[PDB]
Amino acid sequence: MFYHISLEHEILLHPRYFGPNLLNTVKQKLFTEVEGTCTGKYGFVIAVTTIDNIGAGVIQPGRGFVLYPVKYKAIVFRPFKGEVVDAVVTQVNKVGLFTEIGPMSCFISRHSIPSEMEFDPNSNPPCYKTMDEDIVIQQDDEIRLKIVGTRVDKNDIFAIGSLMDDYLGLV
Amino acid sequence: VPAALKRLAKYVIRGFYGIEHALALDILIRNSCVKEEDMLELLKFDRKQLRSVLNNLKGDKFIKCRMRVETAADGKTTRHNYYFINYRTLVNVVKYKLDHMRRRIETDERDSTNRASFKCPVCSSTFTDLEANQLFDPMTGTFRCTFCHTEVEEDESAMPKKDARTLLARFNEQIEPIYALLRETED
Amino acid sequence: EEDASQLIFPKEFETAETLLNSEVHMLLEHRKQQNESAEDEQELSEVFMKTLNYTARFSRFKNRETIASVRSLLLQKKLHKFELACLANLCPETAEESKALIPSLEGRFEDEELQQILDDIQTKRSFQ
Ligand SMILES: [Zn+2]
Repeated sequence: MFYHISLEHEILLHPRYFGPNLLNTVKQKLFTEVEGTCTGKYGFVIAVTTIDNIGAGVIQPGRGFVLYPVKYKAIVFRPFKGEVVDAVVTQVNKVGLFTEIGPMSCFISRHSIPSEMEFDPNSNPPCYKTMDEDIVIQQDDEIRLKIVGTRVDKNDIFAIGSLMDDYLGLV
Repeated sequence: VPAALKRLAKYVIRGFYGIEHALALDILIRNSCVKEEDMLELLKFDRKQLRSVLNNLKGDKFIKCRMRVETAADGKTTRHNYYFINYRTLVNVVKYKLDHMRRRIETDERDSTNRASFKCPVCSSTFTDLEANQLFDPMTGTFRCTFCHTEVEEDESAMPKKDARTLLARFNEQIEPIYALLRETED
Repeated sequence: EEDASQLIFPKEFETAETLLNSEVHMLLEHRKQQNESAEDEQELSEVFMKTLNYTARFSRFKNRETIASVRSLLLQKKLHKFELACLANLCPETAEESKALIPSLEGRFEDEELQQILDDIQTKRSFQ
C-alpha cells in the first residue's frame, strides 16, 4: 500500500561542499542517496515530497565530514502479507510467473498457481490458459495476487503471489 | 491393593522394560515391601546391575524406597534399603508418558517441515526458492548458481520428506496396545 | 506481526496518511513539472517513472475536483484511513464484493448502507 511518511536520514557532507549553497547540496544530496535505495522497515522509496527540516551539522572529530540529520517526507510502498494488490505480468514461464508492481517485483510459484491453469508452451507468447479458456493470463496483463510472504535481501523487497483465493487473477 | 493395579504393573513393565525390571516387580507384587538385599539374593543379579535397574525404576518413580538405620547384634550400624511399590505415584508418571507420546505426533511432524524444499546438489548448499529467482538469470532462462555455474535440482530434497511421513503413522502403532494397558490405571 | 486484513500495522504506520493513486499521481506530476524547471538538475530515477505509470494506469479520477469531493464525502463516514484508500482504489461494484476483499469491513456499517457508499463512488468515477 502507498504510504506518505516522514523519514530520518543522515547526510555526511564533504568539506569541499561547504560555503554558499551548503544546504542546497545537502538537499540535492538527499535525493540522490534516498532515491534508488530500499529498506525492509520502510520499503521502496519513490521520491521525496519535501524536506521537513535540516538538523544541526555535527562535525565528525578527525574525519572532517559533517553529519547532517534530515527529516524528509516521502511516499513508500511496502508489501503486506495477506493483502490483495493489482499486478502486471512481465514474463511467463513454466517454473513460475514474474509480475511487477511498480518498483516492487513479485514472483508466483507454479504450486501457488491454480491447478486448472497449465503452461502453454505451444503458443508463441507464453501464457497460462484453462481447458475451456474461460480465463487466460499472459504477459502484460493486470491481475490480482495475494502477498503470501515478504523477504528482503540486498536492500531489495519482493513478495509471493497466490491466486488460490477467490476474486483473484485477471478480471 | 486392587488386582487391577497389580495386573497392569506387570503388563507395562514387560512392555517398555527388559525381563530384569519385570522380575524385580514380581517380588514387590508378591510382598508389599521387600528389602534390597533380599531381592539381590532371590534374583541372584549383580550388585551394580540391580542398583542400575533400581535406579531406573526410581527414575520413573514406579517404586519408592525408604532407608532404615539400626544397630546390628554385633554393634555395627545397618542401613537397609526397603523398596515398596507406590501405585499412586506410578499412575501419574505412566500417564505422563501417554500424553507426551500422544502430543509427540505434532512435534515429529514439524521435523519434516524444517527440511528445505529447494536445494543445490552440485554445490551442496540449500537454495531458498525466493533466492533462486534472484540467483536465476533471465537471459539464461533457467535458474543457476554463479559460483559453480551449474543447474539446480530440487527433486532430491523431495524424497526424504516422504519417508518421514511413514515413520509417523508407524510410530502411532507402538502406543496403541499400551492405551489398552493404561485403562487399568483408571479402574 | 502486521496484517492488512486485521487492521494491524506497526507503530510507524499509525500516523501515516494513505494517499489515493489519483492523488499520488497528482503529487508525482507536480514533481515532473518541477523536474523540467532548474535545468541540468538530477534526472528522476526509473523507480519514479515506474510508480508514475502505475498510478496513472489505475487512476480512478482524472479530475482534481472529483478527487477532493470523494475525499470530503469519505471524511464524513467514520472509516479507517487505510480502508479509505482500498475503498477508493479497488472500487468494488457490489457491497458483498467489498466485504469479501476486506474481512475487517464486516460489521462496520449496514449492508444496504455499504452498497450505497460504493454506488456513490461510481457516479463520481469518470468512464472513458
Ligand atoms: Zn550451486
